[PDB]
Amino acid sequence: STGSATTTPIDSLDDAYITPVQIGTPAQTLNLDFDTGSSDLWVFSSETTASEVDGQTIYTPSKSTTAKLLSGATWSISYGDGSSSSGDVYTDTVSVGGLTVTGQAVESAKKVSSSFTEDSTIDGLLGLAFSTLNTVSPTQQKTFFDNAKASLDSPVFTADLGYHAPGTYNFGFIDTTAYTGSITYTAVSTKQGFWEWTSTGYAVGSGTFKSTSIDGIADTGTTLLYLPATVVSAYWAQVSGAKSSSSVGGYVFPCSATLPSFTFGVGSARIVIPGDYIDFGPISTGSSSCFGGIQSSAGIGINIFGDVALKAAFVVFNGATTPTLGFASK
Repeated sequence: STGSATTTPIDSLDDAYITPVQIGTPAQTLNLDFDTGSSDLWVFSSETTASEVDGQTIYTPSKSTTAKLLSGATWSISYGDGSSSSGDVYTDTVSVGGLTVTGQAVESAKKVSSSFTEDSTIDGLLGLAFSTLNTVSPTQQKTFFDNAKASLDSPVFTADLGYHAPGTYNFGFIDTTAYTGSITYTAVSTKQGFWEWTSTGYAVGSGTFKSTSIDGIADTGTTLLYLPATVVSAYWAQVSGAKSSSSVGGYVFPCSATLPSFTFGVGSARIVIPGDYIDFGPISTGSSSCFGGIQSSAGIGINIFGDVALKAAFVVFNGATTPTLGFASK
């Protein structure tokens, strides 16, 4: 089997991407944030505290003839941005782009933190990291990809995120029309439960490539590119007026600037992020200070190849017995 679903930016900045997901019988379609940095499929639901729902579409398990409460199971998750959610668990039928998994754990939110409430466009998350990170207790549950893998034509999914435009998540096949050149594969460590790999270096604009190993995670659920402070300083030093602002929380730059591109290495290959992809717009409405799309990871503990980086590539998440990642230009 295979599946193919379109993923759409939630706003004009590509702050996140939503993909429609069918849950239950008859289908209830929710727009979920596919997140290769976490491993829980959780949804706003009929059980979510009413004051914490503000425009989202909810899953109502009582209207699904295939929903079954997973007795005794609870979940609770916190994300790198400080947001969180928790609740109980059902199993139900879940389909993405024509690919169907029965008995998928659907984690029903009883509580969500304010940033989730405040974002009416995201009805939940669909985790695509490794199932060892799944938070369900006392019986850990598998991700949608893990459950589907055996049935897929090939044990892979691909992320093809658009810049200011829709893109595609495919399951079980590699669309050879969706990228240019060849796909360069690189080793993955699953020791932290992430799609963790080592970039071979970087370049700023037309500058010379610096060969240096940068360990990080391919995380569709993170908006920006978070890299070591040395790398980020080298980038922003090429933008007149750019500075790190403790009050804003990162590098800002004059909105009148033209940003240089940023290149990252994948083995001997190179992925070029155009400068425009690094512009996240005014820090507040009407400001002439703009927020940068490349930020320091120094306070995180891990480097994160988020959407800014991933949307410059066609990305293969290869879930073979030894997982690997593939990157191609497009």
